[PDB]
Amino acid sequence: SGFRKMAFPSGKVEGCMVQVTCGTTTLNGLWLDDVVYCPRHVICTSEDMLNPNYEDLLIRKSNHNFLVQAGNVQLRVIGHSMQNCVLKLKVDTANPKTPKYKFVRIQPGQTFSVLACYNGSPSGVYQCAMRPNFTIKGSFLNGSCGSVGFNIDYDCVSFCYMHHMELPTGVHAGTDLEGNFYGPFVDRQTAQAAGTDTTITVNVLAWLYAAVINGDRWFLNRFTTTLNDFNLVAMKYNYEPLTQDHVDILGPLSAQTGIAVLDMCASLKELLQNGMNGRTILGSALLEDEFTPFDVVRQCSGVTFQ
Amino acid sequence: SGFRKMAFPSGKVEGCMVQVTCGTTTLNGLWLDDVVYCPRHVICTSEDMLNPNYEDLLIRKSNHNFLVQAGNVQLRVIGHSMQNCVLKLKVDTANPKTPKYKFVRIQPGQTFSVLACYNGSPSGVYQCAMRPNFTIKGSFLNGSCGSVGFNIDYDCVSFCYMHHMELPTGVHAGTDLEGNFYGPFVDRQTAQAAGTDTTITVNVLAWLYAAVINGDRWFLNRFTTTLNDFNLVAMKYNYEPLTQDHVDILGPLSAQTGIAVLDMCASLKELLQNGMNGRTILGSALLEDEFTPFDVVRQCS
Ligand SMILES: [Cl-]
Ligand code: NA
Repeated sequence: SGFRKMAFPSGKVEGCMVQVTCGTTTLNGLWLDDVVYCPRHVICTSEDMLNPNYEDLLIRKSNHNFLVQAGNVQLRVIGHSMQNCVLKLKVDTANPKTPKYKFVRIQPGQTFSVLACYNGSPSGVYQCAMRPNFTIKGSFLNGSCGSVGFNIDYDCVSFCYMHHMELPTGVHAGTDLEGNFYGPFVDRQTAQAAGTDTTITVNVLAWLYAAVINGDRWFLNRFTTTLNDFNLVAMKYNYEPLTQDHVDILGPLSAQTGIAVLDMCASLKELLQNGMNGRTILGSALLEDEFTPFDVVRQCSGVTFQ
Repeated sequence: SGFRKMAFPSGKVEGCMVQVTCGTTTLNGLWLDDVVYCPRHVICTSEDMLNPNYEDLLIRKSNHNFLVQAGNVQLRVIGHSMQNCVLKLKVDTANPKTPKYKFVRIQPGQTFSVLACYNGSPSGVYQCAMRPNFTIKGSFLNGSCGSVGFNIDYDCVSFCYMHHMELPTGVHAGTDLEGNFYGPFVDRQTAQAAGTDTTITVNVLAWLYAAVINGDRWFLNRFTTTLNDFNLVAMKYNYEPLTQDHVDILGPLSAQTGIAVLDMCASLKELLQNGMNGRTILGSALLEDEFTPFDVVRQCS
């Protein structure tokens, strides 16, 4: 029992973190096989930030303009190329600690672990979700650019996020490992702002099922709802629409607990109406939305505490 | 910016986790140098656990009663002994991945990272605190015994917790790596319960400082207080007494933010007395107490 924000063990990613320096700028890179991946804005100087032309900035660089440091070892750069907003530096040494890995682009609502790094050295690990507005609510200080997000289901590291920048509200924007931003954001320091964010409804429902699995039912009620009536209510609280895909995804948790998905929807509607009246759910006084259905199955017992 | 519950990177510990089997019981062990550490209750049957004589059960056991598996490699057990509630299995091979490490017993209110493991395989990492009642609010399923908690200082891992049991309220109890329990608990199937818990005041204050550093200021007020007056309030609300040492430890955050600890205590005093008024602090509707002053400084600075 218990329920925690649970990250993946970070060691497989720790062994891939390096420091990349260009000019006066230092940030983190990801060393897989003989390639180091990092944000292309490492090649920007002070002036360059408003309207950089990365093609023009990059053509002026030689391989030896890139300093890559793996712990105490200088790695020799022997080639470079840009893919979208990621710089790829070919180095003369394949990383002997390279895990089994793949690159995946995720959808809003998906979760992942972040290994926050500074100067190529890992500092801490935490869980994040891709918000509906394509930002993440990270914890990142100056120098964290190039830190990555990942999952490790079944001994393979799926890299899904590389950190590029902070927006004015203090949330974070970045790319997949092919260098394509999540959301409409760009690696320019022109004014940009996260949209109005919303609550990830399918994840709240998953976490309510987690609460039932762990033995608590106080928030259920005798009612049900249609999917459309649920969405009409939930959107008034700035919840994301629940789709039939989401309903299908929740099937296994519904089966394990014996609570129909639309009956859990009725419970959620009532929680939004009533609050918790001084109670908590899995240790929280608010409805939590950064655990996915898959996360709940990963962490919770397959046997409900009835 | 931002503020997250954050664990230490777990790689140095992942390289130390192994599977230990005795009879039909499988759990996790910690492999450092040429010794594997695990809960001594690995040697017990379910019958034994009602009233185990660990001395007698262990003298019955021999090296060949233990199967230690590091990934796919079997480690040969060449000795065995007990230290308090921890079993020590000498193996013929020193762990080449052994980090610089110490065994450190922590105090209530201090935090640590937990590497949750099953069948010797790391599964997840999370952060938690030693509660004032010496339990931890972990997340553990059957097979997690022997999972460890730790902190890192530079390159040195300070191991502070090994997981032994779940209590009836679903919180968890265990030992330091020398086998000494945290809290008034024993490794036998007998009636046991978590005592009434209290909130870790110095950590709540630390988290209020973190909230200020991150731009959450609505709870600040013009008032200050004294230790004596605040501690009468803390007692009322089942908060741990605030000591002068706690005030001193918070000094840095006091200097950085301009809110003296007794100034922030006046905020906390008011939050206890009046509630949050529908507002949140750092995205929480509760007062969070599992961030230490060190944790805040490390993450914010
Ligand atoms: Cl996805
Ligand atoms: Na004040």
